[PDB]
Amino acid sequence: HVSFHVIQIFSFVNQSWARGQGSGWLDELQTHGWDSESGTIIFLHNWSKGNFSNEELSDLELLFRFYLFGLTREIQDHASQDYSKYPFEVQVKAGCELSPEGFFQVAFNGLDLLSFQNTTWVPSPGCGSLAQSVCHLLNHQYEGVTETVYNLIRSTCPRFLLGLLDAGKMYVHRQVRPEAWLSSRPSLGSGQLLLVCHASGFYPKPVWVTWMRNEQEQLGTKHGDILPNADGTWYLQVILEVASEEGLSCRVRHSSLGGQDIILYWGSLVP
Amino acid sequence: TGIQRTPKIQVYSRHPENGKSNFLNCYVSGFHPSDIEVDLLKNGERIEKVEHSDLSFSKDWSFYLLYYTEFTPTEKDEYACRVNHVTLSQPKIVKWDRD
Ligand SMILES: *[C@@H]1O[C@H](CO)[C@@H](O)[C@H](O)[C@H]1NC(C)=O
Ligand SMILES: *[C@@H]1O[C@H](CO)[C@@H](O)[C@H](O)[C@H]1NC(C)=O
Ligand SMILES: CCCCCCCCCCCC
Ligand code: NA
Repeated sequence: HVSFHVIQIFSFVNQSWARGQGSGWLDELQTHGWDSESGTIIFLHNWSKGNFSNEELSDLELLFRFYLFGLTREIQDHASQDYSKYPFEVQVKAGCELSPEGFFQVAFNGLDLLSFQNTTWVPSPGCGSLAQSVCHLLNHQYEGVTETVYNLIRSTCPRFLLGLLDAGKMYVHRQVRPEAWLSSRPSLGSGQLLLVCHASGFYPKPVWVTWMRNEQEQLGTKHGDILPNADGTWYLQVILEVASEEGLSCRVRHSSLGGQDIILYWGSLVP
Repeated sequence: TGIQRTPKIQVYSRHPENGKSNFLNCYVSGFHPSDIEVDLLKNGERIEKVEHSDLSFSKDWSFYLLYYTEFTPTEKDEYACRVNHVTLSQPKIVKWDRD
């Protein structure tokens, strides 16, 4: 369950224009950012350092800077031959989930290109010609890289992620109670209204917003995506269409609420 | 040889009152490529000084961003989110509903 990883976006527009951007993630929780231009790590939280020495993190920040620039440099060098393959986007996802497992997934135009398996760069089974070409150079031509990538995902990432979890102890395990309300909205139908039940500003993400027609829980409502808020909390809304005045309620179940669940009554009940 | 996805715009508020300060959230999901133009609107005028997420992508490599501005709603005010992308033939205005 405990997964730390970095993400990279390499946008290649034309012969000259090409940029790179990264982030440091602890599952859905962003822990780090990358100053694309300057080549400087952004520590989002107090605990983003984890346990790592600044002499360490600086050397890491440095290696990242060289790579973030070099990958673009080396990519635009190969792309200098076929100015037709422009534009395109490279995507990188690499880290570990703690025995501990490390990883390095690469995508091209938002489709898996290659992976890092043991010490072998392995093409995603599909586009052979581009992957097989890249993979070759990675496996037999850029000499330092493979051992470094191996080390980062298997030695550094687990050492770091362990530190980061003991670092963010209070923040990563915090419980934020939801702010829940009801709402009316004209539906497309004659004598039909929508019943929006909201549950906002809650953390951790696992939540259960349900609409009840008196006694039974009603499947057949419009459940939304559990969406993000700038603060870090989550938001959900479940819509229930009702005909011109139909005694119903909304039960909201969150990890935070102490064995209890919020109940929200819309209008009158008639037992 | 790649993918092109249209953005999925979703508009909501950080809290539920007129005159009482809130936050308007515009969440743009699963799009390909990253080149996107997300705008926030107050009665159709492009809202300036509006902070956003660092670009990230879902398991399936489709991108996403959360857009937000500290706002104060009133009865006569209309808030929406305008997104334009290469997959979109013309911008997509998505109205923030209330009531
Ligand atoms: C490259 O693309 C950028 C847009 O990102 C544009 O401003 C620039 O003029 C383009 N340059 C060339 C030489 O095509
Ligand atoms: C991983 O590759 C190395 C060679 O680089 C080899 O010695 C080792 O046995 C391989 N292990 C697995 C699990 O493939
Ligand atoms: C021009 C074709 C795209 C090349 C993508 C390179 C991705 C390899 C990532 C590993 C480098 C350390
Ligand atoms: Na090597």
